[PDB]
Order: sequence, then structure tokens, then C-alpha cells
Amino acid sequence: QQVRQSPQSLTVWEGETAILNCSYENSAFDYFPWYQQFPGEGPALLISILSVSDKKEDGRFTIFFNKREKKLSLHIADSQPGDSATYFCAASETGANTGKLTFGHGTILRVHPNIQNPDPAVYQLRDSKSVCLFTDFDSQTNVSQSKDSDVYITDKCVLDMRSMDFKSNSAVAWSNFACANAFNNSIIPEDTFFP
Amino acid sequence: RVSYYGPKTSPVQERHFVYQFMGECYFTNGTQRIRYVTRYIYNREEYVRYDSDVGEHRAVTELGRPDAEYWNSQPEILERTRAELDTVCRHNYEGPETHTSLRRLEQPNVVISLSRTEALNHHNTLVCSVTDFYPAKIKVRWFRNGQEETVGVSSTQLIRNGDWTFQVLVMLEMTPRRGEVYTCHVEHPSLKSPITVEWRA
Amino acid sequence: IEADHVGTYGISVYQSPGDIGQYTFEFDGDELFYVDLDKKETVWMLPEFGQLASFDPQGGLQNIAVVKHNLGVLTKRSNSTPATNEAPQATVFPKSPVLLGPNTLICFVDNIFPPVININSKSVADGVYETSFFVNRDYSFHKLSYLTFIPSDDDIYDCKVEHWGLEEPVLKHW
Amino acid sequence: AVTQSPRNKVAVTGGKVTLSCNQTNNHNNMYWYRQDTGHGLRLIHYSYGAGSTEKGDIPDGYKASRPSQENFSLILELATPSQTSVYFCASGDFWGDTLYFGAGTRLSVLEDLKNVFPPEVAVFEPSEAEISHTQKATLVCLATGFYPDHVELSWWVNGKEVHSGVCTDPQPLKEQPALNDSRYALSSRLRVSATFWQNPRNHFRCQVQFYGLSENDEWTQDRAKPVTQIVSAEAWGR
Repeated sequence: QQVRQSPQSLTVWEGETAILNCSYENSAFDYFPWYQQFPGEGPALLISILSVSDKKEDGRFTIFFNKREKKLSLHIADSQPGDSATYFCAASETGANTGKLTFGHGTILRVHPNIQNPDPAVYQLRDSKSVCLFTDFDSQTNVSQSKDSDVYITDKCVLDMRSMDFKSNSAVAWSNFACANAFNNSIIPEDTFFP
Repeated sequence: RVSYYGPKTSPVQERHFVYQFMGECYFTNGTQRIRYVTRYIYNREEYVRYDSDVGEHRAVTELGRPDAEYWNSQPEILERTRAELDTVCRHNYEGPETHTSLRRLEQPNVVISLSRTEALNHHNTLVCSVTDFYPAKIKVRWFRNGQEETVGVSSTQLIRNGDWTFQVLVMLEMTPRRGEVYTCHVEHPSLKSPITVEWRA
Repeated sequence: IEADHVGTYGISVYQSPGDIGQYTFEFDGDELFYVDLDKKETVWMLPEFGQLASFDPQGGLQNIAVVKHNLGVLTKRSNSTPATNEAPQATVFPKSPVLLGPNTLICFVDNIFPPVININSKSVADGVYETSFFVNRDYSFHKLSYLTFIPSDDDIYDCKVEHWGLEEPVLKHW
Repeated sequence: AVTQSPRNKVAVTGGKVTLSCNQTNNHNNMYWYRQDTGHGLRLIHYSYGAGSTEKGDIPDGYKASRPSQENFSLILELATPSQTSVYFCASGDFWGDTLYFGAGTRLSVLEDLKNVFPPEVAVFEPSEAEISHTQKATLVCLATGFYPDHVELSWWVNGKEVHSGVCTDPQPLKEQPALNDSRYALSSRLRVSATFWQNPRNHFRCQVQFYGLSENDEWTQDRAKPVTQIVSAEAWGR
């Protein structure tokens, strides 16, 4: 009866394929829709597949169905950052005329922007009545919360100045304090900039 | 378990008004052949029909004019109903029916009785009741001292009890002569050997 | 249309005013089960068939929702033509051979339309068991009403039928 | 489409909360889902048509009502803190292949209306180093000390909302990640060409939409009532 989706969250780099899997127990399932939900709004149908066929390909998205092992797999190719969302996998027994759909728990997708030519630096900003800013760092580095409490370090972010290019990461730390120790509890690149 | 599947009644776009929907599956030689028919009845006036032997919703009255023409356009409706011959008919027959109705066998209960009190050398009637049996195929024959007596034999029609059991009474005109042995013969597909209940004069 | 076996799958009957409905399953004249529309549970005729098969009672509730919908549309499409009543008829007979000491009495009412019937010259109801409406080829209905009884000479029994097609009720004595 | 109402509500334990949903798709089926982390979308109630409601997988605490073919409504007779979640409304035709969902409702059932605090927004001007090392100017905005997480953050460059070169964090952060009522803080960014930031004729504003109490609640503290208002902080060029 239940439906499972693994892994609970996935992270893929830009231009490469994401693979989101799904497995069902009830052998009577024959309709398999997939719903994509972005933050802030509800889910919407992305691509479906019937148990008769083994794959429906919709350009970038292809589902691979396995009636034997009762397994599924959604393939997103040349993934752009606009795909980072949550992907549910539903299945209904159409013969039963239920109306119920019984979703899976859904995987969470994160598309890392393909960065090239970054100069990671740490700045300090004015209060304009203190904040440290760690920008222009490669996406391969993962940011972690400060060992200390009161050190408010946030997760990474992506900035896209539409005019000139540009993919640029960022992360803001602040407390109530020197910027040279903000990312001390995090693996920073050895070639960073500290003015 | 196994799954009974019902058809998908296609939708439409002091007095009393009645509406009814049907989904008939006509099986012959098992699943060797199946004919599927859906019927939409409004006030005992069948107005729309889909017949697998046709392959298209047809209008049975002027009221069926729109609903037939409409359901033929949107293939999501037609191709669905057309395919119900496998998803509803064949599925139910090959699946849940075999594990239930097409497996029910109930042996009958045979009892002989004298309608009028016995008076030797006076004419009387014997009644061989046969009750509680499924399916309906059954043959009851009367024997008098080992001789198929078809004369003076009247059997009621098959009786539907409504709980998947039947009932048959077979009356025999006879006169008791001392020593005579009247036997009732019952042959049924749920009997490895025919059941024979006797009645000594 | 003859065939060996006949499956009358998905019988959906609805009528208003009253919002009365019914969803049943028939096979060779006998009813596999109905769906209780107020309890939302499938009720099988034979309990044995319950352990051997299953039907999601929700696979009907929706069908009846479709049937309620089509009825409302069709009532207007015909300028609201009401349904014609029909005089019912009953025949009473016992299930097992009546030996005067164990047995149940069956009242078989046929030619019922619309499906609204009410089944010792005294109101009695020991272990009565009524069934859902069975479909006829003429699109009227028939329904059976069992009665659990013990026979004795002093005691005679009747079957009361209340219907709109009958100016006054009628009864069949046995 | 499908428009749920209201899109954000804060309520107290024990009060009556009635979410509503309207649809313009001429559908017959409507559903009420709640989304929770680690439990996915869950069905609460659904309706095949006006007059009938059918229970879902988690119908406890909620009542359903389908008075119109277009309207479906939940009802929290007795609210509890275990109800807080993001509720969703949907619909689909009979034998409906696809499901049309609503935008979503964020519900917050609290024990006491004391911990409801609006945000304090502040804008930080870019460092001269980044202006001299990258020729770019990154403004940062901080909205701190607010509860619950029902906030939305926008930028406004020269009186018009901007998206190019803008970033906000996915989810807020708890100032004291150990208290059940810890206030949240959300950080955002805005990067512009250095030459465009050095022009003092341009103003950079940071606007937070706070979703708290309403004009029909009772505020019983010396503090100002945390109604739904706008908190903004602005800077200029140099």
C-alpha cells in the first residue's frame, strides 16, 4: 500500500543528471503521476506513466518503470537550477475508482550552480544606523553553522545578476566580533581573501 | 485479496424521478468470448447504450442525442469504456468470480413426504423436495420398484431463494401397494455419485 | 443476448426527491454484494465471499455521485417529466420444506417502480432480512424479504406491501 | 484555478479555525491536504460533490463541509498545537487524471499570543573592499526577532521590485534553537554594479511582509499588537 521515495533529499551539479527513485508495495497500481512542488506554492503535475509502458520521455524528463521489481526512476537531464524542488511520486489503482492518489513522501532536489573563476572573499558591512559577508566562493565548499552559539551563520545562497552573467554564492554571518573567525568552524578555501 | 472492479459511469453535461446505470458482461465458453454493454436508464426509458459489438455510444432516444455524440468525441471517455471489456468484465470473471461464485457448490437436501395421510391401496401423492443447491443444473427422476416413472410426475419450476440457493419440488401421483419401494433420484454437479432417497410402502 | 454467465457489474440507482441511491453487484441473478451508502462499507450477501474477495466501497460512492449528477441534468432536459408508478405483486413461499416444528418464510415482490416499497394479523419481526433491489429486464425492480418463523396450526402469516402504485396496501396470506 | 483562503492564519489553542477554498474549474472532487516534514502530503477530507463529504486518512480534529460544487471548507472546531502545518486544497474531474492544487495556507496554532513578534528589518551597506576587488556592491538585509515563520521578503530599487541579482535564504533560522518559541531571523542579499551603487540618486529598500494577528483579536500586553504590517529599511548611494 505505502509508497517510498529515496533518497529523502538529493543534490546535483548543473548540467548533469538527477535520478529520483520510487517504489510501491501494492501490485495493483497502474497509474504513476509525478508532482513537482516549488517553495511557496502547491504541487503540479509534471509527468505521468502507465504500467503498460516502460518509459515515457518528455524532453528532459524520462520515467523508467519496472513492473517486475515494482520500482520507478525519474531522470532529469542537463538539470538547470530551476529544477531544485520537491518531487512526489504518486500511484493509484485506477480500476478501483477510489479517487484517492496516495503520494510518496517526496525527494528534495538541489541543483548546484556550475561555477567557474571564483575569488572567495570575506567582507564586513556597515550598520548604516556588524555583519560579515562570505561571497564568491565555489559551490563545492559546504557551509556549517558556527560552533559557538550566538554566531548566526546561514546556509549558502545563489545570486544571478541577470545583466552581466553571473552566478555568485554568498552567506551572511552576524552576532553581537571579528569576521576572521566567523567561518572558523567551517572548511574555507585556503586561497580566500581577508582585507 | 482479489479485486472486484466496477465500471466508470460516464458523466453528463409529488413528482419522482429515477436514474439508473448498468454494466452487463455476457460470457460464453468462459473467457473465450465476452460482450460488454452499458445502459443508462432514466424513468424506465433506456436512452443511451454502449455495446461492445458496436464500439460507440449510441442514442436509444432523443434524450440520448447529446450524451452519445458527446462521449464519442472525447476519447478519454470512449477508449476507457471500450477497454472496460478487459478491465471490468474479463478481470472480474478471471479473478474474483472464480474465487467465489464460479466455485460455489452446495449439495441438495432431498426429503420425500406424503401429502395425504397414508391409506394402503388408496391413491395418494409423493413429494420429493430438493432444496438448497447451487448452481441451478439439476435433474430429479422418480423410480417405483426400479422403474423410471415419468407418468403422473409434475415438478415445479426452478425456485430462486435469493441467497445463492435454489429449490425444486417434484410431485408423484402413486397408490401405495404394500412392499413397494419408491426412490427419488437426484443428479447434481456437486454430487460425486447421484443421491438416492427411498420410501418404503 | 443469451450467453452462459452474465455479470451485472455496477448497478447504480438514484432518485430524488429524497436523495435515495443504491450500488450493487449481481452475477447470474444473485447479488454478490451491495455498498452501504451511509456506513461507507461493502456488505456482502454471502459472508464467505467476503473472505474470498474484496471491493473498495469507495468505488461506488463516486459512481453514485456521477449518477446523482446525471439525474439532475436529465430531469431538466425533459422539462421535468415525473416517473410513472407501477403496481407491485408478491408471492410467498418457504425456503426449506415446511415441517411443523427451523424454517424461514420468503416474500418475493416484483414489478416495483419506483424503488420505494415497505415490506397473525399483527406486526411481527423476529429475524427479518431484506435484500437490495434486483434489476429486471423491464427496468422495474424486484426485492425479496426473508422471515424467520416456526409453523403451527393456530398461526397464519401475511406479507404487507406499501407502494404508490397501489391505491391501498395489499397482503398475501400463507 | 484554486484559491485557498486565508493564505496565513495565526490562532490560539481551543478556538475555531475555518479554512476555505474556491475553484473555477467546474470540477466535482475536492480535497484537503496537510503537508508536514517527514510525513509528506496527507489526505484529511474530500468530497465527490455538493452535500456529501468523505473522510480521508487523517480526519481527526477537522470537520468538512461542501455546500457548493465550487466551495470546500475545513473546520477546526477545537484547535490544538499539533495542527500547525501548511494546508493545501485541490480538485479534479471525475476519473480525474490530474490534480489541481491550491497555493497553500500556513497555519500557526499557539498556546499564548505572547510570543508573536514582528520583524526588525535592517540594511547593511556594501564593503569598500568588494567595491574595489570585484567592482560589485552587495547589500545585505536582516529581519530579526519575529515569530512565526510567516514572512516574505522583497527588495525595491528606485521604487520598483527587483529580482536580478537578488537572493534570500530558503528557510529562516532560530536565534535560540532550543526553545519551543524561539524567534526567527532571515537574511537576504542584493548585488548591483559598483558604479550603479555609487550614484547617490538611487535608493535601495528592503521590505518584509509580516503575517501576524488581525483587526479582530484581543491584545493584552503593554507592547504594540503584532498585526500584519510592512517593515522596511532603506539605504542610499555613496
